[PDB]
Amino acid sequence: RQTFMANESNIERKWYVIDAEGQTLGRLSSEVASILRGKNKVTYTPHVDTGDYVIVINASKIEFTGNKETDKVYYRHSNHPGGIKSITAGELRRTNPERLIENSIKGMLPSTRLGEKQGKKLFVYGGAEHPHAAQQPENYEL
Amino acid sequence: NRSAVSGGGRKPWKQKGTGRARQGTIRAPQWRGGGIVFGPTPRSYAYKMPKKMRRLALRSALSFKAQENGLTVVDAFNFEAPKTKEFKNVLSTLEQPKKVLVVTENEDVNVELSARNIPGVQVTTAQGLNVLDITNADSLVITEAAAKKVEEVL
Amino acid sequence: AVPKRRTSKTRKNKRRTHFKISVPGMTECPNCGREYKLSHRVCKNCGSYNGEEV
Amino acid sequence: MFAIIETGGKQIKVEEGQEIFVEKLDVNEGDTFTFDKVLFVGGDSVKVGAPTVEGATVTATVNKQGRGKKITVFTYKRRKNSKRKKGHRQPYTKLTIDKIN
Amino acid sequence: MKLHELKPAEGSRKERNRVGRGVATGNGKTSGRGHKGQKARSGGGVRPG
Amino acid sequence: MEAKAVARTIRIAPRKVRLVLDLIRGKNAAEAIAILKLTNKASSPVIEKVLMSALANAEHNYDMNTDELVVKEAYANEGPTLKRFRPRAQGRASAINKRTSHITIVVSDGK
Amino acid sequence: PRVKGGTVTRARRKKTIKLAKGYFGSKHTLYKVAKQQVMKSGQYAFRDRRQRKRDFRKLWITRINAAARQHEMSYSRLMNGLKKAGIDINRKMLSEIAISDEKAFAQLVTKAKDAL
RNA sequence: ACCGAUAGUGAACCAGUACCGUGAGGGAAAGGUGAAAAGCACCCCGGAAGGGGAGUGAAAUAGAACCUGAAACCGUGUGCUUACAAGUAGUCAGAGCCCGUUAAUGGGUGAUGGCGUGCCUUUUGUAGAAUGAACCGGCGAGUUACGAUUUGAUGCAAGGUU
RNA sequence: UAACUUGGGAGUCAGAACAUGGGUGAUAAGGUCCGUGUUCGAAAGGGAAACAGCCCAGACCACCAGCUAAGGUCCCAAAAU
RNA sequence: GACAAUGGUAGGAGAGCGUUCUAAGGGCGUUGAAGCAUGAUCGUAAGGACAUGUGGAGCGCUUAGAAGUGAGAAUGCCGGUG
Ligand SMILES: [K+]
Ligand SMILES: [Mg+2]
Ligand SMILES: [Mg+2]
Ligand SMILES: [Mg+2]
Ligand SMILES: [Mg+2]
Ligand SMILES: [Mg+2]
Ligand SMILES: [Mg+2]
Ligand SMILES: [Mg+2]
Ligand SMILES: [Mg+2]
Ligand SMILES: [Mg+2]
Ligand SMILES: [Mg+2]
Ligand SMILES: [Mg+2]
Ligand SMILES: [Mg+2]
Ligand SMILES: [Mg+2]
Ligand SMILES: [Mg+2]
Ligand SMILES: [Mg+2]
Ligand SMILES: [Mg+2]
Ligand SMILES: [Mg+2]
Ligand SMILES: [Mg+2]
Ligand SMILES: [Mg+2]
Ligand SMILES: [Mg+2]
Ligand SMILES: [Mg+2]
Ligand SMILES: [Mg+2]
Ligand SMILES: [Mg+2]
Ligand SMILES: [Mg+2]
Ligand SMILES: [Mg+2]
Ligand SMILES: [Mg+2]
Ligand SMILES: [Mg+2]
Ligand SMILES: [Mg+2]
Ligand SMILES: [Zn+2]
Repeated sequence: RQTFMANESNIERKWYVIDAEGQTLGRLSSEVASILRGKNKVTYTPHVDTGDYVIVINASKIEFTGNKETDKVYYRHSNHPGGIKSITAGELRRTNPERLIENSIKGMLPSTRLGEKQGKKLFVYGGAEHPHAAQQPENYEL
Repeated sequence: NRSAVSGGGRKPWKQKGTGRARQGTIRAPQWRGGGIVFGPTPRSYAYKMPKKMRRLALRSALSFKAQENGLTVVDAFNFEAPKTKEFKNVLSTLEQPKKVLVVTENEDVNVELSARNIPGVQVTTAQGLNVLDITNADSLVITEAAAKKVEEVL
Repeated sequence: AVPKRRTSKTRKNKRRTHFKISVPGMTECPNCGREYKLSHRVCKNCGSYNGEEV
Repeated sequence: MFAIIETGGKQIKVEEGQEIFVEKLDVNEGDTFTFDKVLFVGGDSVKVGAPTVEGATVTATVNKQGRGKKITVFTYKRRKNSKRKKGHRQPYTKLTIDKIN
Repeated sequence: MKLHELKPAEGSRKERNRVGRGVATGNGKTSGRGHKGQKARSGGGVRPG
Repeated sequence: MEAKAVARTIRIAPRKVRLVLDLIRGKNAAEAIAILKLTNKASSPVIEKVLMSALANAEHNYDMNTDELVVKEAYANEGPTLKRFRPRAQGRASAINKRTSHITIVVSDGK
Repeated sequence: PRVKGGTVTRARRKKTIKLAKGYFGSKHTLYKVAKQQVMKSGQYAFRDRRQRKRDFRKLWITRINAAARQHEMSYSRLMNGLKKAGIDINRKMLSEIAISDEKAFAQLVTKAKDAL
């Protein structure tokens, strides 16, 4: 009836950049997830990827509250028996923080087809630079 | 029924061991050539009303004809020999409809025959006078004698 | 050793992809050009293989 | 210039020359009906109703007055022998906007 | 009263209750007998007293 | 134009005929003949006789030149069965179905 | 008199299948399976005719909240302000406004901030 | 106000047959060309069956278990779609592509999204790993008589009724 | 705004959890037996992830309308980072 | 018009749709019945019409009556096909 629905050839997927020098990953990843789904647009339409892209930078400098960097643990499993691997959040912050932020945001996104597409719009770098300036991005703050 | 149907008695297969259903006879209703469950049986449907009610039915029917102007009293019938062509000419001269009921004091063989072969026309004699007859009729032709005889019965 | 469920038309047909047979190892016979034959085999018509009747 | 009009228990956004569909109205099939519960007015001249704009209105022309598609109501409760089947054509009234204010 | 205009008096005649002809009747599938008892059987019953 | 020829109550089963028809469908007639005459399946002779019948009665009745022809639709339909019995053990029978086919082959000049 | 059960089974069943038209495999060709999936469709639609309303309401809400956040407000303070001011336009029309023209929505927002 | 070929006789047809059993005994299935046989001269493919044309016929799309000819089932062609995806298989929403109706808020398909554990029975309670059903089609279960009781209807009424 | 009396028709005599007063038990059992009340049975919907019995609340039908209940407002997932 | 009620098993009550036959009446049909198939059709429901293809001879409609009067399940029976 008198409701707008969003469509391909009605969406402008913008690029954003989000620095994370002194910031906690949950209180970052929530905002980022809202951005990625499109919760921050008036043309939000749940069967469409109306959302924007994101580039996370200085992910190696991420902050954890408390003794999480020794007591928070990222358990996972290979489908062989006894296939438990575990990594503390700090050791993963040292080796592969890109993965860390990615998984934190992907647990905060849905687990559907569209949601995985929305996860593919994320880009993470523990450094301070990136390749993706070819598409003239913009800084975002909160 | 299950009992009159030329077979059965043999238990077709055993009660157990097979993966087949329980069965007791090949002529049960669930089967193909099986007997029938209740079905119809021979009967009469004739029932009874009281005498006063049935006489009332006759009076009501005749009153309906006489209110509908389907009552026409003729002096008499006199047919030295039967002739349907002559009787239909009579009915035309009396300006009757197709389907009409005709009444006499007695049999009156000549007129019964002169109207035996016409389809819409039926004949009776005031003691064989029927509700079905005088309602399967758009008109009614009756003699003076038969009219009085009906009058004095009813 | 007994199925619990019937095999749908969909699964039946998805399985009956690779059951087909292929075009044989066919070629022409140059003795007669047409009347295609099997490769590395005699021609039934020409009785030939590398020119020589057989 | 659009407007926002409270009708049929609900609100509708209109344009001059727009064909809408509302509930049934006590009105005939080619006559004129007027909306008086205007709530909003748009365009260059915006003005808000609190609750309504004073005296502003909308005139419109009736086109069809008919019965919608036929949904079938079927309810079902399992292993308790209970079902309903009940049909429904919800009426409507089709209008064709002529003027705002 | 002609044979193509017949009609009884009001409420003389009344239609027979057919039983075991679907659940929408209120007398389908158990036919007013309930579930699983001596009274739920063909010939099922006791003497009156 | 079109020509066809049919073969009804064939003893071979359709699953075993259609394998070959999948090789003929949409090909030059001489090519298709060779496919049938070089394939060692047993339905291929029968398909070949249906085909050559089609080419013959095209050349004869509808007056088309045999060269330009291709096989537009070649389809096989289930016919009857003949129900038979193979005695398996312990008094148990096991059914056998001698299936049948309706080999049809339709020939066109492309117009 | 005898009654062959002719024509009526087949009609009543065909009707069900033509309601089942579009379904997967044997659910559009059989009667039992189609029947029972048709009943499921009925109950599912009965509840979806309700879910639909809740869904679209959440949608309107989400869009309005995004617009207010652009104007540095929340949905809550917005709708409170509109309530106090007294204006009674609904979530649907608000979404449509906020989409079609941002000016009028900003004006509503200023009205609400005045309310507060 | 009986059946109308799963009905009615077990038997509409070469049926108490075929078949089963030592034997007493049990015990089937199986109807329809057309008005008329005028029942496809004749040519082609084929070893034949079978088929294609021609001609009989109103009709062969009636060609011999030859009136009609449903469903399951088997297939051929193609419009939309589908190979990063976790599905009681749908429903509600919904773009895009294709078409154009018992022309009315049109039909098909469905990228994607929310919600969503079959039917029956039996159970305190079943998605149930409790039961039953391979699918399709036909057949298949409160009836009849005789009395009783109550309610409704009508008729006559201290009488009614055979 | 129910009740009672007469008459026609029934079905029900396997109950279940929760909370509570108690027995038995081991101040054990999703135990068992009783009293009281509710829900289910025979009740969908919303919360409790999922879950007859728990909390809110009792579906004639439709609506792309609005206020609320329990429960909730960073993201999944509506709404206070 | 106002006001209210309308979840529901066992179960009780009521109003109905349809099927086969029959009586009466009025009617259709080789310029094409029933039956089958297709459709985007009407009705609050069971269910009813209209068209088109097939088909080739019986069939509805109104009122009333009578029933072999409606099937998704019985390790149901018979046949057909997977
Ligand atoms: K209750
Ligand atoms: Mg006996
Ligand atoms: Mg004995
Ligand atoms: Mg078995
Ligand atoms: Mg019999
Ligand atoms: Mg249900
Ligand atoms: Mg009941
Ligand atoms: Mg049942
Ligand atoms: Mg029972
Ligand atoms: Mg019991
Ligand atoms: Mg009992
Ligand atoms: Mg032996
Ligand atoms: Mg039947
Ligand atoms: Mg027989
Ligand atoms: Mg027959
Ligand atoms: Mg035939
Ligand atoms: Mg893909
Ligand atoms: Mg899962
Ligand atoms: Mg879906
Ligand atoms: Mg099961
Ligand atoms: Mg069956
Ligand atoms: Mg116990
Ligand atoms: Mg119970
Ligand atoms: Mg509120
Ligand atoms: Mg939220
Ligand atoms: Mg209610
Ligand atoms: Mg009720
Ligand atoms: Mg009753
Ligand atoms: Mg019956
Ligand atoms: Zn050669």
